[PDB]
Amino acid sequence: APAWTTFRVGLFCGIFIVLNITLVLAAVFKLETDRSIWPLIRIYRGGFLLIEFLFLLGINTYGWRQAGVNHVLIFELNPRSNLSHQHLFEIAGFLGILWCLSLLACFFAPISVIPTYVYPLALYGFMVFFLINPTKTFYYKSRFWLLKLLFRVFTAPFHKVGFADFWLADQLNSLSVILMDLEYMICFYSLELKWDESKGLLPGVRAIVQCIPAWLRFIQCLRRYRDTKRAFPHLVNAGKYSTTFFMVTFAALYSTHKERGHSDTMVFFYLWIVFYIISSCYTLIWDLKMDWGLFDKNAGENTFLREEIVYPQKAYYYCAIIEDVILRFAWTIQISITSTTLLPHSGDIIATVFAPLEVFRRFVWNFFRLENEHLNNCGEFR
Amino acid sequence: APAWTTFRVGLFCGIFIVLNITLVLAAVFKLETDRSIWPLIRIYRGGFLLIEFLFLLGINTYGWRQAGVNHVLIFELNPRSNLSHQHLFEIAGFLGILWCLSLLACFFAPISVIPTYVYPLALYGFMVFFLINPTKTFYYKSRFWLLKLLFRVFTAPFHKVGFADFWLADQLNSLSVILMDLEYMICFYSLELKWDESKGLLPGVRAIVQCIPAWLRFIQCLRRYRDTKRAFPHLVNAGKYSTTFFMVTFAALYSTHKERGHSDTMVFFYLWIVFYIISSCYTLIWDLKMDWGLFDKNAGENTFLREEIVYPQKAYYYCAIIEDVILRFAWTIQISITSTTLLPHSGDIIATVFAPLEVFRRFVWNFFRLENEHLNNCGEFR
Ligand SMILES: CCCCCCCCCCCCCCCCCC(=O)OC[C@H](COP(=O)([O-])OCC[N+](C)(C)C)OC(=O)CCCCCCCCCCCCCCCCC
Ligand SMILES: CCCCCCCCCCCCCCCCCC(=O)OC[C@H](COP(=O)([O-])OCC[N+](C)(C)C)OC(=O)CCCCCCCCCCCCCCCCC
Ligand SMILES: CCCCCCCCCCCCCCCCCC(=O)OC[C@H](COP(=O)([O-])OCC[N+](C)(C)C)OC(=O)CCCCCCCCCCCCCCCCC
Ligand SMILES: CCCCCCCCCCCCCCCCCC(=O)OC[C@H](COP(=O)([O-])OCC[N+](C)(C)C)OC(=O)CCCCCCCCCCCCCCCCC
Repeated sequence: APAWTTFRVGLFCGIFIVLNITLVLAAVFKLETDRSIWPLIRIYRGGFLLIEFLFLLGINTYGWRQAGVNHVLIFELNPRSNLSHQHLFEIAGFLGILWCLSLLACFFAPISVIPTYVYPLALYGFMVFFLINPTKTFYYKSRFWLLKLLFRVFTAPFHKVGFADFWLADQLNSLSVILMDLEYMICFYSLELKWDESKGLLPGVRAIVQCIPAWLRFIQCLRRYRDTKRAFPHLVNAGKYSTTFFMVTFAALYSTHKERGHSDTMVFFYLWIVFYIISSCYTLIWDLKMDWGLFDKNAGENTFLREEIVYPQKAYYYCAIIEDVILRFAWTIQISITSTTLLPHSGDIIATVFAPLEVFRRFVWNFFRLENEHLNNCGEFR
Repeated sequence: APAWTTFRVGLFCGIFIVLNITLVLAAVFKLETDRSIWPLIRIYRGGFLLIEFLFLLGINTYGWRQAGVNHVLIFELNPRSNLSHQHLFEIAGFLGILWCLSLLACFFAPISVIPTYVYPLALYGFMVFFLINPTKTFYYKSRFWLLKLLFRVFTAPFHKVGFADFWLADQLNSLSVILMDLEYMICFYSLELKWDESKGLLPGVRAIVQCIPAWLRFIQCLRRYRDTKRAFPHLVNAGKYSTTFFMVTFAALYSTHKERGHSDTMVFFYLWIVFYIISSCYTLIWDLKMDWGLFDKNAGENTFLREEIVYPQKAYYYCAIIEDVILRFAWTIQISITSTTLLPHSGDIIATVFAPLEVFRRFVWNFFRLENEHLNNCGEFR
């Protein structure tokens, strides 16, 4: 990597560190001390999740490069113009600097007479303008590749599913909090704030939006089954993704019936609980048996792992396995809380804590999914 | 060159940038109108000048390496473990971070039980301990070399004068504001300081200290004349450095008069003006003709410059000549003002704005001095 790239990575990291310390101090001492904080870190939560995801994805790229996993060939990339982990760190640091500046501007109202609620819009809009910038200036190859991939993923059944499409769609499952926060931002900027006072910091559709990434992966799996006509690897995981639909709709029904105090609430509660188990198991086993390929028959000397191990220490696997089992359930509940009103008290704390943990779980999942895809042609993308 | 070195350089740069911005913002939006901040400025000015000197010296190292000026040969350094400009940037960034943290602690008092007069002491003690660290960590080779060179410089007439000794003595001649500020800090922390309050302040020997680097250079060139038995250029250089003694003693006599009313103020003022012109012209002509080697009639198309030039543009040399004239006169006036009390108003402002300018003048001087050392073997160090 170029020396200036490493310098910019370090510069962005240092600015981000100092701005995080300043942000913590300003929040502790001089935020409002009485008004509220929740509407602020629910708009900024999605941006923070995106920055964290980019940083962890740079870590993933470094791990794949060191371990010998050919993620360039798996993602169908040219081995001469791809992004290193340095560039991912650089993008994450720059976006984190913008996020910290926007949040500090929200904290420090007397900066100007400009309303506070325009600061989030200046951030996310910039994140759009950076992404869809057609001037061929900043990471134009990678940005155009990502835009094409997003178009293919969101128009899911009408395109052949390569590894990149499935990977991005399955990672949108971990980033669904971003979509929920976008919906919340639309609702807040349509019906909540006053648009004339500094009320950015205050003194049904949601359930359907929660299942959008699961819907994309479900229709992708249906398309894969249609193309390949293999019932086992392409319909079992379709049911795995549909368990998310069932859990979300049962949680929504429970919340709606409990809002009116109906007698059917219980007859739904247990149902949701059952699916809360099934989904949590259905996604978990696929993570450990199909995504990662562990618990193989020909384990050999390695215990509970496969015959071939790419990463230097097998211990990295075992904790990861535990981590997955710990966080998969933590993911599942994090959905039901976010898409419904299951916990009118708390809930925001639970989602705000579990969403970074879900991104971390996806980050850990990437290592071994790519390791499996490299060693054995799992997913059958050739 | 190592990637982590560049990362740390960038990290310290970013931290230093954000800390400077927060520092100026605090200075604008903190402090007390009644209480002055001049002792604080005069205490931290030396550290700021040292950090600026290290940054500009890293720039000098980069310029020498790019231009082919073999500074390792003339400095008599080890060609296998010499310091790079990245490491100088690293040291400058780390020391700047510490300097900014101590200045912020003086501004934003973090602990009410810790008085705001140990932070300057803590910063300078940390600098001293970093320099004289006996363990083989944190640039131990370079620090030991610098300590040995400083010992040789401050015991000048007893060691054979190599290039490094003379160069470091000239750097001290440009940095004598650091010695003046250290003397002022010693006097302040012994005579004028209310140790019973947590605030940093309340709402003859100096002239001798002013001539320490000039005396070191004078005895160095006298030693060189004694060793080589050549009147030119060593005795001429000795006279050049003694012009500083004459200027300082006449400024001191002028300041002693005009307050005790001895009616001999005008003659001392005239003598000080004469020796101000003499010292400025002497040093400027030595820089242009002897240090840099310019104005050589054995040149070609290079008007007013030498025959052979290693820096890419000839405009650099003309800009250097203009800035050298201006900053030589500025250095002379500020070295006269700092050593005395001839300006009841301003003076501190003029010294504070001229000391970094003298550091910058020495930074520009290093380029062409080492260009002439590398090309025509000036100084005759062989
Ligand atoms: C004392 C600090 C403790 C950790 C800091 C606390 C933060 C949390 C933990 C962070 C861990 C960071 C590890 C990254 C992986 C290291 C990669 C590496 O060593 O590469 C070698 C690279 C060089 O690799 P290379 O390209 O030479 O590859 C090696 C090739 N061989 C082996 C052939 C020689 O080193 C570097 O140049 C430095 C990499 C950058 C350091 C990572 C920090 C980036 C920060 C980004 C800004 C923040 C974004 C926002 C974050 C939001 C998060 C919520
Ligand atoms: C409406 C919102 C929908 C949801 C969007 C959620 C985020 C989607 C993007 C996240 C994934 C980004 C990286 C995935 C690709 C990783 C694969 C890989 O290793 O390759 C490196 C990838 C691709 O590079 P590459 O190395 O594959 O390129 C190889 C070269 N060619 C093209 C020739 C093959 O790197 C990138 O994608 C970097 C480009 C910038 C990425 C981030 C830019 C800012 C993102 C902001 C999102 C929009 C704003 C959101 C806020 C809400 C707005 C309403
Ligand atoms: C935004 C506008 C820019 C200016 C902002 C204000 C700063 C003032 C001007 C700064 C000029 C910086 C020039 C440095 C030389 C460039 C080196 C180079 O080209 O090599 C690339 C180097 C790598 O060099 P390299 O070894 O690859 O050499 C290049 C030659 N090749 C490629 C053939 C081998 O990349 C870097 O890591 C960048 C250098 C560091 C960045 C410089 C800033 C350091 C600041 C230190 C911290 C603070 C110190 C105190 C502040 C001073 C005041 C008190
Ligand atoms: C009593 C007053 C004293 C005033 C002293 C004023 C400062 C003196 C030091 C400034 C110059 C330092 C660098 C000059 C040499 C550069 C030459 C070169 O290019 O080679 C690289 C040189 C040599 O590196 P090298 O690795 O090539 O070493 C030579 C190789 N061997 C040893 C193997 C032969 O690098 C250095 O000298 C860098 C070492 C660290 C420099 C900074 C350390 C901190 C300084 C703190 C000073 C004290 C604080 C005072 C605070 C105020 C008062 C309280």
